[PDB]
Amino acid sequence: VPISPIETVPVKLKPGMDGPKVKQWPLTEEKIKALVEICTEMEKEGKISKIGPENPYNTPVFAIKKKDSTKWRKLVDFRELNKRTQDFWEVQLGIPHPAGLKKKKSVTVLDVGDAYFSVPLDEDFRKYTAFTIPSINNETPGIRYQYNVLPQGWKGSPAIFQSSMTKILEPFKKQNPDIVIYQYMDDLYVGSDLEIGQHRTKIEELRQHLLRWGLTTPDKKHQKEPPFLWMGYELHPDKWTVQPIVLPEKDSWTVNDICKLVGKLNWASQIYPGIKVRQLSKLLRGTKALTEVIPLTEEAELELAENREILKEPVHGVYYDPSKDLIAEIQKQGQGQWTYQIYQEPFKNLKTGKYARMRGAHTNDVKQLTEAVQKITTESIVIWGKTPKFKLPIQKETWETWWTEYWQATWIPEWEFVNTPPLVKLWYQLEKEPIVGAETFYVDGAANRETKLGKAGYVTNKGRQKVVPLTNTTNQKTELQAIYLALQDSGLEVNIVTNSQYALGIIQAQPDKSESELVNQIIEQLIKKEKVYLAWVPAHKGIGGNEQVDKLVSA
Amino acid sequence: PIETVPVKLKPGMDGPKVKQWPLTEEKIKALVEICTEMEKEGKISKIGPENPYNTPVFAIKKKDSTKWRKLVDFRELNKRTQDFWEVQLGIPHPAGLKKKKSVTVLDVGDAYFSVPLDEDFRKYTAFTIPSINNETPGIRYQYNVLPQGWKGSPAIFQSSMTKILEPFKKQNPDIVIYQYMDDLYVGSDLEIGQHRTKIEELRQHLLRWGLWMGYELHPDKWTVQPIVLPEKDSWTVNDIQKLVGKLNWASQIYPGIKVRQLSKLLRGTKALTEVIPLTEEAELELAENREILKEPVHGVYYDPSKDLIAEIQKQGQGQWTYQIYQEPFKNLKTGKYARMRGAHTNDVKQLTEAVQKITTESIVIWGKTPKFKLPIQKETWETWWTEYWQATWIPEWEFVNTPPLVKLWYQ
DNA sequence: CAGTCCCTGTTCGGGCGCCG
DNA sequence: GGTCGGCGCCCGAACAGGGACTG
Repeated sequence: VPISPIETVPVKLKPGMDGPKVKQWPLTEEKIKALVEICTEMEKEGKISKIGPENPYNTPVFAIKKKDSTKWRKLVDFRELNKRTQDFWEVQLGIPHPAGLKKKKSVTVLDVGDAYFSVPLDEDFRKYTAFTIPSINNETPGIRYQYNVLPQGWKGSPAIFQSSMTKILEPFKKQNPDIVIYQYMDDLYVGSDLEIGQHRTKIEELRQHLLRWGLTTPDKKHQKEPPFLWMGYELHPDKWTVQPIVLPEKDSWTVNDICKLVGKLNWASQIYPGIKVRQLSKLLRGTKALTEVIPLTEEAELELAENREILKEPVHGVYYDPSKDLIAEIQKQGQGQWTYQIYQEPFKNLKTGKYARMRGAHTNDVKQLTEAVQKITTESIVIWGKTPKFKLPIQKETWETWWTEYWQATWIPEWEFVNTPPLVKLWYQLEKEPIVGAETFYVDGAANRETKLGKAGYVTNKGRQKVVPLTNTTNQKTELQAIYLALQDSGLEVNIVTNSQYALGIIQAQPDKSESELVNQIIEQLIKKEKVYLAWVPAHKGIGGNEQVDKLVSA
Repeated sequence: PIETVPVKLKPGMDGPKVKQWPLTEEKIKALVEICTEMEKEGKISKIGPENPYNTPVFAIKKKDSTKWRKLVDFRELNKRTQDFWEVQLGIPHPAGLKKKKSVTVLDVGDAYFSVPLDEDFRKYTAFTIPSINNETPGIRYQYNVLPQGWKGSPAIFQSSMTKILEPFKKQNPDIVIYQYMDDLYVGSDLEIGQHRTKIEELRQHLLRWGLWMGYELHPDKWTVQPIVLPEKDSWTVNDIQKLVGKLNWASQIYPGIKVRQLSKLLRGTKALTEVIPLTEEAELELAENREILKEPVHGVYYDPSKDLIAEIQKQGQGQWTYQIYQEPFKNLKTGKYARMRGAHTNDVKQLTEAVQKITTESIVIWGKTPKFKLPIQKETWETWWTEYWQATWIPEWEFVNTPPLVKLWYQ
């Protein structure tokens, strides 16, 4: 067997474990013909070699159809091998995005063929890549081969190819520094500001460099004219857009269908502004079977119809200009949903996106806005390596009030206010000093762990009092209920004294939404008030009326 | 031609496998130039995917510095080699360093590049340089010499370092010299003038062996933040409730605290804004509690076998308080920072500055870095903290969310 | 007292999308 | 078909830790 011009990556097994020894699956006669035709062809080219009985290893093998071609692809079920092979550190840290490309004079795209089959495998590792090819007769012993190149299906093949490919391109990139080469597996976006004459020269120069190592650049995949098809996109000299997206039009929707639906809507939200998947993802909660038909809700059918109406119109993105600033603007779409657009010139979006996570049981719009800014910042640093300036639908004074009084550290990068309703604001402010002339409510609540019963009420300085029996509750729900009662039966200004750290920690965070209906009712009463002062006192210390109301709600 | 000191991980533990976070453009260009230079001087060499280990890497600029500095987050590797730099080749900590009038820090990390690393251990110093928009796959390297920021580097170089410092330690015996990570702490009771001169004498004493920095500290002027009670002449119901709550919380630290006579003033169901006169038995319980807060806590002392822990509380208006302890309510040291860089505009910058100041103090006093309990959300911290870091070490931290209880550490 | 117990947050594992 | 790796999303479950109360 000849020596491959590329250096080979030394691969070991995990210490203590032997090679795979698994029996072959029964294969259909149409797949056996496709395998023997490709096996006999790869053994002529030095990519697989015959092995005898001295090789005690074996692994299954099969073949699937290639997309839009009569050719077949050979795949090996290395699931038992991959378990015992050594761990690899992948060198693919993410996916390039067209919004990060810079305008270049000339652009060329090429794709080498049979990429993994042009890179050798380690010599001392070829023994564990043994597999059997079942013949047309079940009694025929079958032909056993072992791989000489990177087997499609092994966990080290992509890692090894990406690193081997970068090593071959370094001498070219070292001699041609002004040439931009986007390397993603077997695909090379090549672009330069050189004139179109010396461009094609450097392309051919690359096509020969690569050829010296057994990497073929077929003219079938060569692309010299715009638009270019790269990474699911359509690259034009001034704009870009995603490859057409097709949503299913199922009359009866299954879970698996929504999952494919949600997945393509998320992919479309990168340049299609305003895609919402809130009500469609609400169909995937608490469901157990991809084989479970699910009816569309009224809010989900509306959300789908809106998204279909956005995909009808054509949208496009632009490229990155390092000379001008980066700008990102956020809007408040729906409750728990946010959208943004990143651009450098107005209405010429580099890309769009959405953020909708709900973090926590209790939160407000200011928290979610801060989470969205951070998601945009990280995403921006990935693609452009800088933080955009931000246009936020929150008043400067609103944000200054929040971060200065919040107990956690919080910060937003350089930003400016944009008046685009709905505006993010704080719905209520707890006073810092007790209110003069306001009735003072000493609240408490307790429950029994066993009976699940409890009381909650209050005692005031004006003689007012209330106690309410509660069924199927906890100690925390009662302490919250006691505060809800004091809010109900008080005027516009009220001082409230509790001994519940749990209740006080929730309200001081100024939430405007919650997963608990009792909290939402407390919030609604807090918005109606003009002045509210909350205070905490230690329990069981004989403090004020807090000990008098602790004894009323004791049982 | 130097012999390599054999190093091994702690038994039953693999190397670090931490993903590289995204880096800005100005950082990646700085790492490329440095790494290309360090490769040309043979300090590092390119590797491949067969190495399953990786450690994050980013760059910094020290205080009032224009040049970038390569920094590796070897916190995970240092945890997995802890038995080496503590048992076999430990460094003693001078208890007199914290008593000097002036202490100066010197980056001596460039000297570690003169000593080769053990061949079998180079596999764990692996790191990856990312690219903008993921143009190219990860450019991986590994160290061929003693890496900066690894705890095993100052322990191996310790024998070489002592021989360089002996001619200077002999001429200046009253000067205390401590070595932590890539820094060298030199403290002296001399006047500020001749102190800086002796630093330059050392600086040239290290330049002749094949090695520059300047950051002055004054540990004798380090103060602590006690628990203080308000000195009001007219007390309202609300004031007395806040006072009892604070005294109740402080009773976990000073067992002698009593709130019996003050709680008696909170018998009736009174309005919060109503003024209450202090009884005679209460005015004495308040003055006695003020004297107990003047006394030091009983039974508090540093344990070298225990990990330090630090908590930070945002007090607003650029105020930040902190406490260092090993066992709860046994605070070895409390304090408060104010008017740091980024006050009244940025909270992550202030929190980053406070951690650095606290860690620096922990190195001078105990020679250890505490594990921080940071008052911030993880994602907020992990997004911005690298943009304000100006130090060659990185402490450990965790994220807490404790709502303010009753302002115990700040009035 | 150490043990639950009530609550809240995090981590992970399992789907789909996209790319090669 | 039921191969690999990368990234993104969305959900549930499983795990973790911190309180408060009670045997």
